[PDB]
Amino acid sequence: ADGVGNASGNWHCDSQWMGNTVITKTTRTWVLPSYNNHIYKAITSGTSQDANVQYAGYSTPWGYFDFNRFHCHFSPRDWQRLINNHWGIRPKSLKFKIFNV
Amino acid sequence: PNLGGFGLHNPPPQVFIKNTPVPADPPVEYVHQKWNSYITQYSTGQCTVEMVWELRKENSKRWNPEIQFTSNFSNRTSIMFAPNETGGYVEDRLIGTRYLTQNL
Repeated sequence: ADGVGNASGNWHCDSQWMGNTVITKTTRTWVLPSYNNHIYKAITSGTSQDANVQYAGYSTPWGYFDFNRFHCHFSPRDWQRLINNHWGIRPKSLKFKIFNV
Repeated sequence: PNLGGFGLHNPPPQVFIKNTPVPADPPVEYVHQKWNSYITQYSTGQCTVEMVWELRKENSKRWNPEIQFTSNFSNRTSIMFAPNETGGYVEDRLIGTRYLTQNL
């Protein structure tokens, strides 16, 4: 696909307002460690006897991306253009990239 | 213009309107005089003004929110920019156009 000395993507942050739609683009730099040191761990609440706080599950070596807050996608100024001029908003489509690894 | 607005070499034309004089009863025997006798007239109607305005869209990369004109009048005995209890229209606040910002 690409070598050592070529960038595999470009930086994109903008908001586009066209008609009844707005398109937000945002780019971040991310850091991923190696979690658990490449193993799965069975995790619980331990010796806790309180039923309310008990849990059982697994931690994984994997990480993940969470963009699920609005201020990820909107500058404060864009949020202003949204809320002053419009009666409604809903999400339509989503595109996600990882590059320059 | 010093008062503000748009200076125009060719401003919108003046629209003039009069009630056509309706003369009163003339004398049966002709007399040579200026005619001062009229029936009292007045007129009323409706007029529509339709103006087209060209706009420049705000285009700005500013990150933080800007200043907006808003209603901060709070609690009132009548709505601001509306009629009052006796029907008088009330605009007590001057409103300019300069809220959005731009670099020099």
